[PDB]
Amino acid sequence: SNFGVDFVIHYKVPAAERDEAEAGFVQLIRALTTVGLATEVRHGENESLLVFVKVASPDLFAKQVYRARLGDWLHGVRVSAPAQALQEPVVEAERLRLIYLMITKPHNEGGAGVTPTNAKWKHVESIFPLHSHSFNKEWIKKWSSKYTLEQTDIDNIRDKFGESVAFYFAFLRSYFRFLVIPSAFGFGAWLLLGQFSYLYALLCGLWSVVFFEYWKKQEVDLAVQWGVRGVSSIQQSRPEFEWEHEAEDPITGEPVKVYPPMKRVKTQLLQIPFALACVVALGALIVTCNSLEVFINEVYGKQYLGFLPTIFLVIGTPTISGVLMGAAEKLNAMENYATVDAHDAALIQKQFVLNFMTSYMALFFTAFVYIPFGHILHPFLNFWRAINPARISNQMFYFTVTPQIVNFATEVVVEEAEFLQRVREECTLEEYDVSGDYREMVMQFGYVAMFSVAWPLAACCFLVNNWVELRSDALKIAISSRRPIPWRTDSIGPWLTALSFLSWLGSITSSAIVYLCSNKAWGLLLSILFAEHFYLVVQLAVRFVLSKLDSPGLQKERKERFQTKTPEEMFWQRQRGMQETIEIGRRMIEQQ
Amino acid sequence: SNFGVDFVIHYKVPAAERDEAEAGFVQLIRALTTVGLATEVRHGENESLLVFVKVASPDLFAKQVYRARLGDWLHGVRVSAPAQALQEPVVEAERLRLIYLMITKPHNEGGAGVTPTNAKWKHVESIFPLHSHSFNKEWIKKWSSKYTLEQTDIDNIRDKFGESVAFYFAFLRSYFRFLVIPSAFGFGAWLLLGQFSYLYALLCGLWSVVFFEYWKKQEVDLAVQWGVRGVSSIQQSRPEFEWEHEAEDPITGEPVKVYPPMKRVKTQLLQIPFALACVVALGALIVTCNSLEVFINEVYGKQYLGFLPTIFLVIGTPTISGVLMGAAEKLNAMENYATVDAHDAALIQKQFVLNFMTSYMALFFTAFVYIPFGHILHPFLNFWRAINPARISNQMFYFTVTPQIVNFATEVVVEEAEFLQRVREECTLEEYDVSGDYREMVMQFGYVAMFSVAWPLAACCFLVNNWVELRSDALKIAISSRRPIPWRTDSIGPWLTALSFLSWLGSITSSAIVYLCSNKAWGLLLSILFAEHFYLVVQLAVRFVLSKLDSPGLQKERKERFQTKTPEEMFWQRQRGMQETIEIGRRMIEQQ
Ligand SMILES: [Ca+2]
Ligand SMILES: [Ca+2]
Ligand SMILES: [Ca+2]
Ligand SMILES: [Ca+2]
Repeated sequence: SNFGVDFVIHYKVPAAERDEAEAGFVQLIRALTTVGLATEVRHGENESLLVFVKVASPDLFAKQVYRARLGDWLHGVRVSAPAQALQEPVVEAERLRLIYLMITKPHNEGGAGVTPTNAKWKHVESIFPLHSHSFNKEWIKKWSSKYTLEQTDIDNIRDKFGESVAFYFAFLRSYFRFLVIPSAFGFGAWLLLGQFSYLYALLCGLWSVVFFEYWKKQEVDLAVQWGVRGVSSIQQSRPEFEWEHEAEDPITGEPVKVYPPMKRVKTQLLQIPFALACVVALGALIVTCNSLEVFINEVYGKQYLGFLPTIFLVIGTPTISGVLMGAAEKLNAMENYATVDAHDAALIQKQFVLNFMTSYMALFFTAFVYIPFGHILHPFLNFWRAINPARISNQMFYFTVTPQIVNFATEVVVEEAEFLQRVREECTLEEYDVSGDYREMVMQFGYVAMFSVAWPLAACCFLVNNWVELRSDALKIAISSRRPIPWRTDSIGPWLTALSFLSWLGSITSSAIVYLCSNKAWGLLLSILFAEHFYLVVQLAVRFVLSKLDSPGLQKERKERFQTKTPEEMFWQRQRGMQETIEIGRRMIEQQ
Repeated sequence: SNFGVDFVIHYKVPAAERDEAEAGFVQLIRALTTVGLATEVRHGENESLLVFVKVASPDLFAKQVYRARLGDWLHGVRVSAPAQALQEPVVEAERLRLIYLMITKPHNEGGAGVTPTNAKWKHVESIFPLHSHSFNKEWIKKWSSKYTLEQTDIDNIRDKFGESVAFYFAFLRSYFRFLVIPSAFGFGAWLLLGQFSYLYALLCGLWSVVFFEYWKKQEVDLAVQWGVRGVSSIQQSRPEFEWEHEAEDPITGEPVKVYPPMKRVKTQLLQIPFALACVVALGALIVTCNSLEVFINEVYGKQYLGFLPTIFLVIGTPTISGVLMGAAEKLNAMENYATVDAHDAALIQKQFVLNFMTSYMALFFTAFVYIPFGHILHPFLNFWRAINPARISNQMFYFTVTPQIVNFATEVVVEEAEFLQRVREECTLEEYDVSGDYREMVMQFGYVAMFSVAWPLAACCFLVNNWVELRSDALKIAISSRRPIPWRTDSIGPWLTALSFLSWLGSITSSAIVYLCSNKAWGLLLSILFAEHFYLVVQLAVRFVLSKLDSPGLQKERKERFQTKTPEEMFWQRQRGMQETIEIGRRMIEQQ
């Protein structure tokens, strides 16, 4: 039970530079009082001083809310611009978002910049909302005692934690529900269809298309249901953006904050050497592991040891990749991005490329380098001094079951005093990052899309993992993280593109595997061509079918629209009246 | 010099059924007088009676215009809803469009239904606007004395003949200008690069992508420049639509006009037997022609006779296809379409399929059936009783130069008395159909995209033909057709899709030809794969590049937007003021 505290600011103050901090402390408090926020300073753990921030008067917040609504209508995410009409009430998500905007936005936008990165607030560590322990307990208990989740649970998640967390949980729920179809015909193929079935690959591609398009429709439906349809158009300035000078684009009077694009491109070009070095190092590691496993297969008991290195490889996956992820972040911090959307998209692209490598390159080597060309691992036995087509199937099994275990291990198993202690322990937790969960789900989807044909049972394992994850991530948000700042998005974002890629490549990969493990380059090229064009045709057909489904968003929009809803002139003086024209026409008929 | 006549209605009246017509004649005149239109009945040629219609009072037309503007703003094609602000004036195109709406729209929409097809007006033949002979003379003289046309000419065409004709002429101008690049490197390949150059095919695919994407951007720019951005969303009811009953969709109170979709699908399924019969008959005709030409090559003088049948084939193209076109129209009249957009799209799709067959199947047979499999025309010499890889090149030459000649032959070389005579001769002319010109240009673009690699000089011939056509179609509209009703479109329509198809297929066709005429299925499949994926990658790259060009529409839109622009409460009673919080914070700093 919180004490009405809306936000908490850390404001670490070390004794080495206390003086510069001390005056800065007052520079904080006044900077809040001018915005109409009541402040509450209290003791902090490890030479810190947490300050609690709440709304001073409800009238100021109502007006702020009204102002926000007006802007949202201006940018087009609202239907009609509405101050005593609150009886659309203010949910906790949007109230917290507006409080964060008041605390964060500069004086130009009616706020007061307390950004903990760019400005003089170098002693402010984190500004975070507090957790509702009763709500978290009820949420966990309700989700852990139900086999399925209706839209009511996702709506509650939206109301409490914002639209980003709600969109992630909706995507996870839809993906888990759609994983039932694939799981069914994967078990069917495993039971009856022998090994490396081509029709299973076709069904997997069809399911990938169907799920991707249906989710693209469902996210639009959800965005319309909430009030966040079109937020992607609203560009948000990044506080960390460093400028060179301020210009004035001759379209508006706004003094834009310019940065030479060529300077940014000169840094973005540093991604190519980084990606090449990462791919070379990981390729060397995977080649070494494959050579060692081939040597341990050739030279002798059980068959579990044959892929023992591969297991270890994935055990090293969350470390190695993690390190790489950090580098990616630094790279994304080196190229300046003036928009939150652009920065997020670039970071997501870099992380997706790195995780794609670290998660799929071993399978790619096993399927398209070792099996077709089984004469390059000669050097393999030569160095280790002291062709099985089921290799890809066993590698897929070990890349399905064991990474699930390692991710579960990483994520799950690893009169005022009580409230103050709770806040103090909350500040040490890490801020929730939904991009990591999105990346994990996208990686699993890619596994299903382009490698489940080797082991069709992978879909069932991923379905069980997704059911467990729908509650594991809820528990992680509830007790293992600070409450995320409630943001607003109309979609899962650039991850959508990733999904499409992982679908398309799947159509080329799966069928190729089917040709390369069931037994001439002509046949392989023909199979790849047929699979890719079948994928494209199915994509067109599914898009056409879903374009004629009459989604609630469209009828809601058209309902709103409906509710809103001399000789040159003597030519006409000859017969000016009414009856004379008819009479003359009748005479003209009689004559001819 | 017209006499201020806005529209002319034919109203044919035969002596066999004059009585039923005679009363119906009055049923016309009153039906116009209620809308506020001055009428003028005069003699007609061949037992007809033309009636001229003009605006009765300028106030009624101004109000009608105002009403139209309000609707356009409601559907979202206008920036802001504006009656004395006419000083955006009324151009001739929109004035004529509103007069046609008054004459055509039923009483529900403020008009009076004088549709010459569905209602009792079975004697009304055509309602057409009159031609401005002075404007036509000036237009032809200006266009025939200039090497290039600026946007001023296209704007004048928009102002006079509406947005459909203007969009066609803009597309033709852009296509002719973009045909310069291809023409240049086609002459380069023809001069130096031997025969069947692969890099020429890659350049042709790149140009197809570039032109298609740049035109997709340019049409959006033109739609924003005019007031027709988003008209595609405005669905227009088709007067010819036959109903079964009227329902009420539970989203609006409008009594929708229902028609069972399954009944329409049962008729749309008749397209498959029709298409199969057409393709079989045309395939038999082309196989017979190819066999006869092969026999006349084998048995003996000149080399012009070898492709003499092929020439004749294209001479039979505008007849045979024409007949098929008529059937297509009847088919499109058999499946009921409740929207003008849907009816137009279906008719365009049927016509495109038929013309695709009749224009490309001979080349497809010569390139992918005769050359690869040169042992199926055995029966060829056997029946005619009484492998050259340059066959495709010569066939492409004869399908370039000669169809241009046949289309030119088909299109070009084949105090009140004077005004009345001019109108009488105008009623006998055929209404201008821009879909035919769009189809011809799309067919030529397909020729360039997927068959110009056989004869690279085809681009220069098509460029000369396009320059001549920019004036030939203008002359056809000026003197060989009635003035089209000024419609409103935001794009060239479904033809866009056709272009994309004719681009994609080109990437598969061109390169295939390069492999099949320069010399193993593996090589052919590899070349097709590389060409198609190069096309897709180039498409993505060009889309990304053009998404960051800052088109005038976007800045105009964002400029318009900018211009529009107890213990639970004692926690805060401990330090309520301003100075006390700072003092206590300083003390807390001093203590720790
Ligand atoms: Ca997990
Ligand atoms: Ca997770
Ligand atoms: Ca012509
Ligand atoms: Ca023409």
